[PDB]
Amino acid sequence: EVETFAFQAEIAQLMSLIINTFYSNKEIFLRELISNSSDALDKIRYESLTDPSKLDSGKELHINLIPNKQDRTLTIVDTGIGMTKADLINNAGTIAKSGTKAFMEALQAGADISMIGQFGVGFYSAYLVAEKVTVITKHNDDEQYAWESSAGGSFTVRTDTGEPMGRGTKVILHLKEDQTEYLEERRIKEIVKKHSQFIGYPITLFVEK
Amino acid sequence: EVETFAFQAEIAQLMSLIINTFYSNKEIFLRELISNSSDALDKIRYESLTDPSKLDSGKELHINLIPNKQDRTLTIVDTGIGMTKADLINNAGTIAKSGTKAFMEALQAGADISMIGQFGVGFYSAYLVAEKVTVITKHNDDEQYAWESSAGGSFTVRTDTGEPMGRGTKVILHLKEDQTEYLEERRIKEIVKKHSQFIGYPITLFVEK
Ligand SMILES: O=c1[nH]nc(-c2cc(Br)c(O)cc2O)n1-c1ccccc1F
Ligand SMILES: O=c1[nH]nc(-c2cc(Br)c(O)cc2O)n1-c1ccccc1F
Repeated sequence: EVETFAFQAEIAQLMSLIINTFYSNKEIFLRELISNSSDALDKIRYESLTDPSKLDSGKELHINLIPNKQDRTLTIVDTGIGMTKADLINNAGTIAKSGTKAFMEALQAGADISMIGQFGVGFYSAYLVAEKVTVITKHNDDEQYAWESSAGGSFTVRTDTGEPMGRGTKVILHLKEDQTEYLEERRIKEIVKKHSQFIGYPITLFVEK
Repeated sequence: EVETFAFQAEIAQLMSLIINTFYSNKEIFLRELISNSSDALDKIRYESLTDPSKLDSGKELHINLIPNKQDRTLTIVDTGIGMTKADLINNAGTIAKSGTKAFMEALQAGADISMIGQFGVGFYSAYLVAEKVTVITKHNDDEQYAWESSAGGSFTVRTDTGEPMGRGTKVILHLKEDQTEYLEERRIKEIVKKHSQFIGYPITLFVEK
């Protein structure tokens, strides 16, 4: 049922760096996840031009931001192309090994953490605000899977028999106790306006209560 | 045999806007092309994680900048994934319609031309400095093709008979007479340092002669 995998040494080092480096501009995690969501939506939209049946799993191409103060979670949902089990095992669809190597070299040369997305490892900026990240995903060519990691050098992959999503990716951020500002409506609106104003897909910020 | 194609209407409008709008900050074209090269390199790097044989066409993942004052050309070469004939043609079709339309709307609302890359049409910033653009490309699943356009609403596609490149994309900018500063070593170095200082792949600026 649950398979446990060790992260390669470079990715584990990047995750420890993201967690342990003092860096106040944490809000960039949201631009990074929305950017990944936009890329995944572009991929399914492209594939649908030659094969319209690729949208049988859902025609709407959108991004939803779901805060939950009770669970202390911020969920980013997209109806993009999704990820296969193999993509999840490939460090949640990243070029994590070569990307980390190049990003560490850039940091040593004076680059800042906000440039993480240029190295194909933008997803890991989620650990600036989350103690645990759960990735629920459904690709047309595979079953629905749940990827999960609290860092610490390992991640798990299991088949998600739960609520079917049709197609796409759900990123569930289990926020650190001191990062609850990212659950507030006015904070999320401010970040979206600042860093993701020209995203080519509708972004819906859900209300609570 | 040369095939002639019409640009998607919105791209033809964007190209005329890029060519006719007064905009002094032309140097941003380099950042956009290097960004495209970086994305294409990410794609081949990702694909090789599951299939290492995808690097049989070349293991080195890099970007080369080649100025030629004699030919008045600036060439951007990458060893990325490359483009098939279908991609090469269809990139200028219906897929680019929304991003182009959204960019032209953003411009009407006060956005500036330098934001082109946020709309997935950064390639067309090449027409800020070039009177003609030639794109030589080689994808693992197809033959080598040459795309070309001097704008005016059409582009051509033909099989390339010149140097086979193994794998990747070559963007040849036939510079406007008044844009020859982009052939000078100190100008290219200054632009790379300013806009593309921390790319995930090595950038080599070739010396002339
Ligand atoms: O493809 C695909 N599918 N899905 C996906 C995702 C992921 C993530 Br981490 C997130 O957050 C979201 C999403 O949507 N994708 C991608 C994109 C971009 C990059 C890389 C990759 F993997
Ligand atoms: O994929 C692929 N392959 N190749 C390519 C290219 C292009 C261009 Br325009 C340039 O300049 C460069 C390169 O390299 N690609 C891409 C990227 C980005 C975007 C879109 C697309 F198509």
